[PDB]
Amino acid sequence: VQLVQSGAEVKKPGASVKVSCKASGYTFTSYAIHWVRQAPGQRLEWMGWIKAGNGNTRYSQKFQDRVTITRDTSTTTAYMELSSLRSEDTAVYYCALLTVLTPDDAFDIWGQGTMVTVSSASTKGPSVFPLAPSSKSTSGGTAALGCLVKDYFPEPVTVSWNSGALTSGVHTFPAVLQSSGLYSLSSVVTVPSSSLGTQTYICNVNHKPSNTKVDKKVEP
Amino acid sequence: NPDPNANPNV
Amino acid sequence: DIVMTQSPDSLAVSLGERATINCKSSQSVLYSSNNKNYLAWYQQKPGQPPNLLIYWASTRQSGVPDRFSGSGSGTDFTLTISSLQAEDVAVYYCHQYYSSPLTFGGGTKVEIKRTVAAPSVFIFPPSDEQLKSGTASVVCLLNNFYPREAKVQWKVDNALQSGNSQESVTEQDSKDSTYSLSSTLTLSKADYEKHKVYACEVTHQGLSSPVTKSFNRG
Repeated sequence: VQLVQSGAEVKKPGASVKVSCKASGYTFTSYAIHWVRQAPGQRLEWMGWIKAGNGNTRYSQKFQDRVTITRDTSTTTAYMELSSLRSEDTAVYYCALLTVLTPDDAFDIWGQGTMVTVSSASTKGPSVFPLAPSSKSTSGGTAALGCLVKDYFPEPVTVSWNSGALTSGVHTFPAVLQSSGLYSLSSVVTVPSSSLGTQTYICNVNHKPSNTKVDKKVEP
Repeated sequence: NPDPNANPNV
Repeated sequence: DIVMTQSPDSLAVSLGERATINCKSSQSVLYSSNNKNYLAWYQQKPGQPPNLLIYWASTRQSGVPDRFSGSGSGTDFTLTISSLQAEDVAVYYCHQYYSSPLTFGGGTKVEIKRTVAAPSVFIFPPSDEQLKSGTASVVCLLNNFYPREAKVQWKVDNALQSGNSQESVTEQDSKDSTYSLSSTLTLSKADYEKHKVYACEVTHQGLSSPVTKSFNRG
């Protein structure tokens, strides 16, 4: 019972964006998929729904002119196209099965979200540098190590460790904005210091807007 | 009173 | 437009204490013929999508722990966490599905009130790979501290710096309720070569004086 959205994108003012929502794990044609957006600091904001079966749509009055929701029943996928993009349109765009409350079933499922940035600035993939453990990165039997993801645009980058197997001790910091206009963030994990010689520690860095998938081993 | 078309999944 | 208003905007309580969030809808959410309130509550941890907690004003969704309960009818609604656990840190939204357009409240941020914890300070010299590109980032790390207020100062050759660092603070930890902060000093390669001592000085309530971490570029 899952919804999987396409990756984050950057567009030029006046251009269009086309987000997608792939569904699986349930009867696709039985329910309606909504589109909600979360701007930075603003409350969640409903845009419209589409009936997955027959394709009928209703749109919020704020987005009547510029939104179009569609669906392809064969691939189990819904789409949301927003045209004439403006600065206010920088937000995370979710698709969700909002409160499916039927006599037979009751569930609620959201896609992970698609960050859309409206800017004339160019996409740029990050450089991935190691933050190596050392004598100045240890305290009381643990060692701190991480990755520095510098100089990318737009947000976001995702950082995992050892492909998701290492999660304890992990802190991924919010991105900082540099005067250049490019973003930068750090991801750090604290691990046992005794076993730095036998264990392997890899940052997995994903920046979909620039098709960047990087695996950086971090060694002393 | 409630609008059945507000959310068709209810 | 049913305007959903929540009170308060921020709530802070100790671990285990009762927490209550109030939602007021601008018109009635009750359909008297079926006696149902068209109102739901969502939880949103940072970096995740919202999570449905309560629907029909008071019906809890399977999977949601028992300590979450909803009540109220008409235009006044309450979400109660009878015993706040660390992972309950999040923003909580009420939501009405009574009228089009669907609307959400402005969210209520719930925070934990925690004992003081001094930070663990670490510093990282720039990797050699980054210096090939002519730039040098010096990263200072303050791990797992409380309260969130912390001051970081950079020193190069014992000289206080200004204008060349940036900071970032995590969300509150779901497990121990602490924060973490990373400060990054960025310099050109040449400027970094010009100096020997790079130091990070941290001031926090759990420390009786500032702490300094430093390395020599060699």
